[PDB]
Amino acid sequence: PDREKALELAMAQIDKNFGKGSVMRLGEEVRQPISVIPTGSISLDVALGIGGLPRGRVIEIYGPESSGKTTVALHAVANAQAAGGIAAFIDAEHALDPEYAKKLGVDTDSLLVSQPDTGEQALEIADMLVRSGALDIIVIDSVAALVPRAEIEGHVGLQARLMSQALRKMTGALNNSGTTAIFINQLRTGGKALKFYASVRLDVRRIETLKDGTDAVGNRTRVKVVKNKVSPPFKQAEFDILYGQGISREGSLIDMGVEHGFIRKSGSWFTYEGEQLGQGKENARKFLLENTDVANEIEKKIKEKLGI
Ligand SMILES: Nc1ncnc2c1ncn2[C@H]1C[C@H](O)[C@@H](COP(=O)(O)OP(=O)(O)OP(=O)(O)O)O1
Repeated sequence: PDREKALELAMAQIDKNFGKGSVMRLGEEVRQPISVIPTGSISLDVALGIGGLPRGRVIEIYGPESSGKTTVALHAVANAQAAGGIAAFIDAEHALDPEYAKKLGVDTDSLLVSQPDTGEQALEIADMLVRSGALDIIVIDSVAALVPRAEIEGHVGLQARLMSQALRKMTGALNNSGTTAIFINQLRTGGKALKFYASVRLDVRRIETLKDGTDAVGNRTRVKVVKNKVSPPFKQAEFDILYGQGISREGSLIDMGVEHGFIRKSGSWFTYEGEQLGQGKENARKFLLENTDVANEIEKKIKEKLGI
């Protein structure tokens, strides 16, 4: 009996008994499902190992206030609509700002918003909305907002039960309807289930503010995919979020362009194929915000260096 020859046997046996990736080898680069929703963050896309948030799965995005979570989600919503999709936003926080949303790429006019009254209602109308197999993506702002019917009237019970049940009924559905479900989870609750239901769990934290000059613009966010059942987990990804513009695609190409030698630094003087872009990230960002085919080439070049 041979070791490696006997590991892959059982290993492939466990998958056939529980799932596609119930046992992964962190090293694996394996990729054969595609159908992903770009998050608008290149580093994060590769970080997920499949280019984007899978489709037909529940996804958790947790983190503290002002971390970027909602932005990633809104970003997901855009790329989703852009390629002819329908997005439903079950709001229970009442924090959404259409101005900022549209400025990210979302089609607000055609965005379905619902402001459930009870937490049970939200999960009902959210499931109901999914079962119609028409939605591409659906985001539920605030797991913590989904408060049980009571407590809004006369320790005494549980909410994590409300979540459980809802997920159990809903998991099946969105799975064979190809509708991705983003659950915003702002905190540092009843998610004692979503942790096992989710096939992908994102951990967003605001690494540090972006100097820029006098005052600041946006922040630098770090996302650690602690759970990923489609690809190998524990991957990380950083990216900039300008305040008022959202995630910076441009800023992605650099942080990413240098980690792969496509762009070079001649002493805080970024350059590509001979010609230079500027002196200092913020400056080389602008350079790319003007010439787009130059970026379209670098962007094109990195999607070729890795899974596509
Ligand atoms: N209304 C807005 N106007 C301008 N900039 C905004 C606005 N809302 C958010 N931003 C920018 C700056 C914020 O630091 C950044 C992150 O936004 P947000 O999507 O609010 O992150 P988040 O999901 O961690 O926060 P929250 O837990 O409140 O949902 O987006």
